[PDB]
Amino acid sequence: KQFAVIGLGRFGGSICKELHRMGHEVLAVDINEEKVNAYASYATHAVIANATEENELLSLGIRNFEYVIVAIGANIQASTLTTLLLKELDIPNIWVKAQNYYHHKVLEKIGADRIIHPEKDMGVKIAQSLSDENVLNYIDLSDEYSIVELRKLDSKSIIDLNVRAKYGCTILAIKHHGDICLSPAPEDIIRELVIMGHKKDIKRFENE
Amino acid sequence: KQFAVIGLGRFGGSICKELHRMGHEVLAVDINEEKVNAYASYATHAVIANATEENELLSLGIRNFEYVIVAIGANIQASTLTTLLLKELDIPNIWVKAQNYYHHKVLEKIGADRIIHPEKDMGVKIAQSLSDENVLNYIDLSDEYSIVELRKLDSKSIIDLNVTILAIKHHGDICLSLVIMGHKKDIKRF
Amino acid sequence: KQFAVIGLGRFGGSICKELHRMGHEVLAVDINEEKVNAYASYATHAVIANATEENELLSLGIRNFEYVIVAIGANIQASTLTTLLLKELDIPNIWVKAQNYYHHKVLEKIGADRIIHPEKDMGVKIAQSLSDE
Amino acid sequence: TPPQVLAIGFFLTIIIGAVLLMLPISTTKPLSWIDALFTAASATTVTGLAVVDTGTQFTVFGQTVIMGLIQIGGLGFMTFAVLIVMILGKKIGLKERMLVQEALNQPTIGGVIGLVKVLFLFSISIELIAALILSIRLVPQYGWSSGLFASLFHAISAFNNAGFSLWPDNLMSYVGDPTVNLVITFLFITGGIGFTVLFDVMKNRRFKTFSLHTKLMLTGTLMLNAIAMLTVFILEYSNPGTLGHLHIVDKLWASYFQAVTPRTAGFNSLDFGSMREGTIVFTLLLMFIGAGSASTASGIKLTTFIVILTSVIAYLRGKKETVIFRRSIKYPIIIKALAVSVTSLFIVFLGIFALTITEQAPFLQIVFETFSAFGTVGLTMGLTPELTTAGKCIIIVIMFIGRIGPLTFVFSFAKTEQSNIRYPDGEVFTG
Amino acid sequence: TPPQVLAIGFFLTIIIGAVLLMLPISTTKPLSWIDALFTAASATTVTGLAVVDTGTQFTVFGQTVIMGLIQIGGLGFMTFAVLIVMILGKKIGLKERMLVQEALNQPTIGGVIGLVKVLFLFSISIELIAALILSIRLVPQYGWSSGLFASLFHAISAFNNAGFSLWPDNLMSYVGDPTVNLVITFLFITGGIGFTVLFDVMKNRRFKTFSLHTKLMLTGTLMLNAIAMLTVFILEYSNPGTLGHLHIVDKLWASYFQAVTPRTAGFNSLDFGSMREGTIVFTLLLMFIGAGSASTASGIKLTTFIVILTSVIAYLRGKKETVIFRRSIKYPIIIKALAVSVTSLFIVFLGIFALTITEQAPFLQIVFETFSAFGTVGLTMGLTPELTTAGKCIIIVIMFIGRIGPLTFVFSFAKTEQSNIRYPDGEVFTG
Ligand SMILES: Nc1ncnc2c1ncn2[C@@H]1O[C@H](COP(=O)(O)OP(=O)(O)OP(=O)(O)O)[C@@H](O)[C@H]1O
Ligand SMILES: Nc1ncnc2c1ncn2[C@@H]1O[C@H](COP(=O)(O)OP(=O)(O)OP(=O)(O)O)[C@@H](O)[C@H]1O
Ligand SMILES: Nc1ncnc2c1ncn2[C@@H]1O[C@H](COP(=O)(O)OP(=O)(O)OP(=O)(O)O)[C@@H](O)[C@H]1O
Ligand SMILES: [K+]
Ligand SMILES: [K+]
Ligand code: NA
Ligand code: NA
Repeated sequence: KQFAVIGLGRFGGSICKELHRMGHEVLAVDINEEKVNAYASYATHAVIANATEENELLSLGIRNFEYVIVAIGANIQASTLTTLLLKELDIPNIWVKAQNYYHHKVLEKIGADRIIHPEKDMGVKIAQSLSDENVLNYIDLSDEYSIVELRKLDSKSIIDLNVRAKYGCTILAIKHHGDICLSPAPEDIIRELVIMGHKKDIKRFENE
Repeated sequence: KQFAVIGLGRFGGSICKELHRMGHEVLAVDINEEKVNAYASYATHAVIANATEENELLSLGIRNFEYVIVAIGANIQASTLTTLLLKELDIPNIWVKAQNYYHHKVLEKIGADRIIHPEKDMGVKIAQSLSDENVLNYIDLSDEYSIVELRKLDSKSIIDLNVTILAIKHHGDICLSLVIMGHKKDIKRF
Repeated sequence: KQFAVIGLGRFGGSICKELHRMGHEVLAVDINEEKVNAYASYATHAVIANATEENELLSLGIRNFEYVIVAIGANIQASTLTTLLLKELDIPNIWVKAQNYYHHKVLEKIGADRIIHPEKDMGVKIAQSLSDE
Repeated sequence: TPPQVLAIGFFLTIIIGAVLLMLPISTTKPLSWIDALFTAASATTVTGLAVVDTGTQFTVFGQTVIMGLIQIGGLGFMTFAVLIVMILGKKIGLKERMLVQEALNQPTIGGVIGLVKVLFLFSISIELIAALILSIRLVPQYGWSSGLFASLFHAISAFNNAGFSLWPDNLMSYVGDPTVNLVITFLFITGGIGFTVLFDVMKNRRFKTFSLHTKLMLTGTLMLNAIAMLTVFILEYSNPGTLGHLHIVDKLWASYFQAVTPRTAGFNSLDFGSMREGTIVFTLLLMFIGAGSASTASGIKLTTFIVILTSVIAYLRGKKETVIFRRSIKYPIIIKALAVSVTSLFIVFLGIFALTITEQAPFLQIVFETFSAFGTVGLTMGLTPELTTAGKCIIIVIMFIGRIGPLTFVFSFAKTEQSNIRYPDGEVFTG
Repeated sequence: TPPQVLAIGFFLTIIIGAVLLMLPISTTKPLSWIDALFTAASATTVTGLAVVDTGTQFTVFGQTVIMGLIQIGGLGFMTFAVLIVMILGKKIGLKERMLVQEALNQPTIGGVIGLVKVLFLFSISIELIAALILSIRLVPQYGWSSGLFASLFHAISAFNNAGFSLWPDNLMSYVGDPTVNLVITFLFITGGIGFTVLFDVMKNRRFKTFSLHTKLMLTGTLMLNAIAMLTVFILEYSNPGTLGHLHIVDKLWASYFQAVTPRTAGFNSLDFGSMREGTIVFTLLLMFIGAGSASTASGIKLTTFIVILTSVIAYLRGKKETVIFRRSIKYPIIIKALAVSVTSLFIVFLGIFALTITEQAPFLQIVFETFSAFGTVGLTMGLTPELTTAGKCIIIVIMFIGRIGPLTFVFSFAKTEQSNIRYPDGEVFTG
């Protein structure tokens, strides 16, 4: 697996550092010299290049990468022309960071395999946490079912609450001072919690 | 025939590539390094120079070219001073890309052999196509006669209509003796 | 004698070319690289320097010149600090190009030996020609 | 002045060492003023050129003074000055820290005192271990008093890239011995690779984490030694004087030893006087190039040679930048490497020119001697014992400038004044 | 390809000249394939190294072929190609004009065809006048048929910096003659100063109006000749072999002649084989440096030597820019001069290395021969007649690369691809 990350910003630079940490060959490309110097130690290869130029793109041997990540999300012209070149160069997987809804529509027309909205996805997740302070983190399995990680419940056993059949949600795990429990069979003492269930049913539990 | 093209834009770069394709010696001059690098393969010689400087103009041997094309149409000062230098250097043919009407007037005073309005000429031709969707392309022979290339006419013989029809295109096949030549008013009647 | 012309503009460059044509040793100083290259052939010595810095002024041997002409006439700060340095360096003759009336007064205070108004003086001669044509 | 302190301090160590060697206690036979000055200079510059035999001319005390001069010269004058200051309780100031940066050729003063602590601790440790490894071999041959001192002397001599030997034949009796060949070669390869390189491979232990300088030295040394070993073996295979009447196993040892000793230790196992001129010509280039930049070796460093060579190759291929290991090399690095190379070549040319005037010797020996002295290598073709007093004085100057570095030597007597004025561009054809 | 046309065209002139010299008409004694190829290469590269005596081996027709090869090589292949094209009525195109710019090492194509017209007209004019001046002296000694041809041969040989001589002793019988000394020295000093320099002094006639390149060549040549003349006179004053048994008036002539002939004519009046090694060492540096950039002389040009030397001195004094004659010298000039100097030194090193392997000759003669061949000087210490066939082949390659220039030769077989990508800066210590 050889990965190319084009554009070293907050999003693109984070991908380079994480992939390099996992032990992958990463080519970091950016048009700004200061960015490339900073990430020269966090990538296998770091090049100062303009990704909108076909000659510079071919000078990098970009055809040797299965995955190319275009992490340019504030320059629509630079973002769309880069992915147009990569599609012309027959890159199998092209993942692009989109700016707005109109940028997303263009990238879908010119063939971006995956389109990413980092700030928009995080903003929705943060806004869910603001609305319900109990909700610490959640993953949306579907449009009606989700897994949500959450003093009345304190000193209460699992068998004490019968939300298993009434509310209809299964308690996946409970965190006890840095200790996790898998398949918690009642009764276990709850001390001042991961639950899977229907989205409406989960809200019922938070009420009581 | 040795041609010099000064200024490598959409218009100047198109002239360099077309002349080079036809097999001509083209000198491509531009003040921007990135432009010169791009067209270095589409010209016999490509130089990064300021055409408003006489010393740089003489360093190129510009006197050896019969035709010089000044394709700078957004910098009036750079365009007019370049052609003033070329006229002083006794270049036989100087063709200049003009920006507006006032730029055209200045270039006529300082002796430009031919003045070109690329966008203005195309805009008039496009606007003719917009007005009449039937009109695909046309050449104006005069101010009253022109050749215009164009379901009622379908399945109709030439002798069926008693309206000169220069040629008709049949699925990529052309016939000599829908292209029609006639008076401008008469063409609109058809 | 030796002349130093600081600031190669329309007025400063015209002094260098005329003095160099007459066969005089002229030092041309300008903070702009393009100006110095253009006047390299029209001066005995052409240097890219900032005249407001004393160290750069001493690097040129400015004390060797009897006449120094400050031909900066649009930058009052650069013009007045240059002639302040030259007055400190005990230059016998300092001729400065003034911008307006207030610039003229400042230069007269800080010891400019002669103050020149090229555009203002020509504008009066042209106006006289227009009135009586 | 930091360059001035380096020159003044290094020059004093030559005079102090010369006085000690000229004492009746440190010598067995009468010693001339020039020979004592030459031997001290050859030791503090860690060159190894020997007018008189070290084993016979000097006594045990004299050889101990030689070890002190070798150790002081190998690690540098400022390395010991900081340690003495540190032990006396005095803290290193900003002015003193700038001297250490200049002495170690460091671009920044960041952690330069910590580098001195590491390199000295590493130096004494590796020499002590190497002495023990040499002791087991050298004890049955010379007993205990002589055997232990011989191993200690050669371990210090090898690590510092000195080439001094107590035996009359410098290591020529250990051609086939793997222990002496492996230990001594390992000493001056690591001693000359560079202190910064060793420190980098100590903390970091994966190649991709090494700095650009460390990667250049490790790959450059391996490639340069491999090319040298092949050249010596092929050219000298059928030479009766050297490498001819030897077994294939001994041929590989001698070829390997004579490929790494020019940079810049100066030990030998074959007679360079009987080698073919083709091998000598390649050795001239070999010992003009040195080893790591901040180390016990001298000459133009291996990185200086690579930086210039890559810069030229980049120009010949139309490239606008010098790139090694996917890193661009800036103009200040290029100009410094060119200043080092041009000044070094000019000094060698003057030494060859001066020696031809002074002495009536074959030209090849004069050229070999000057390159050997300037690189502080110490290899000889037989000219050093035959040098006249004027010739010895020239070699002393060449050895001194070679060790201190031509740039630092010039910076000592050249004053730099900063001028902010520029000049219009001039055109000149340099074809 | 412009560099490729220069190499291909120059190589063909060697083969064509070799065939003509190997014909029975152009020779008196049987001539080997290698000697014919060597003589043709030595003439078209305008070097002057002579395996066989020109006066005896070749006939008048053969010597006429030598003059043609000397004239073609001295002015360059492209100089005559343009003239032939111009006479045939064909106009010079842009592609052809670019070849002339490459051949003349010109930065711009501005007025490069006019330069060719001037330099050829100047060349034939000055040689014809010089032949007439030499004719009055050389007619009473050799009659009319031989005397006129001898003067014409030497005038063409001198102006083109060839060093070919019809007499067995190359100009050794005219040591005290002022006419031969003045005319011949004036021919190769002006022939090698540079065509652009001569053109500049023709139109402009005041020193302050000269370009930077012209001022460097005029002042550099005067200073370099003055230093060389003093060195030869002082070192060779008491040498019995050369300059010893001569009058003071003849000593000054011979010292002056031997100071300017290494750059790069190759005539002699004294025997370089009997000179002291100190004078030979200085001559090595003298003929490694050449003369004007666009001229009939070779080697690294005098401006290349000055640009590098001034750039190093500027660095050693802390200055951030290289300034000569109140003009700053840009980085592209510095890097090109470095590429010229490094590639030239590497080629000379290979030639010395190759010659030592091939031939059993004293090292000084091998070094002198390689520097003489690469600079296309032609001075010998006695090695050229003793070269083996393999040794002659090496010299032919060295002479060919020296005349064409190491940069143009490398550009012939090196393809340049433009990449706009840059790399992060890397740090490396080049002390
Ligand atoms: N043509 C280009 N080729 C390569 N890199 C480019 C190009 N144009 C911009 N970049 C770089 O891509 C990076 C990301 O672009 P930019 O900062 O505009 O986006 P962003 O959406 O604000 O980024 P982020 O939110 O990840 O910080 C920047 O470091 C920028 O310099
Ligand atoms: N002084 C100059 N000398 C040479 N080239 C110049 C100069 N000034 C501008 N150019 C170049 O001329 C080209 C065309 O100029 P410009 O972009 O201003 O005109 P334009 O009318 O917008 O062009 P086009 O419509 O053909 O794209 C550009 O590539 C520009 O860099
Ligand atoms: N500090 C300085 N040192 C040297 N030269 C300077 C300095 N500041 C400005 N100059 C130069 O002085 C010249 C004249 O200055 P400027 O153009 O502001 O004046 P001006 O009144 O417009 O002149 P002019 O009418 O003569 O064209 C310019 O070439 C400018 O670059
Ligand atoms: K040594
Ligand atoms: K010659
Ligand atoms: Na963002
Ligand atoms: Na346009």
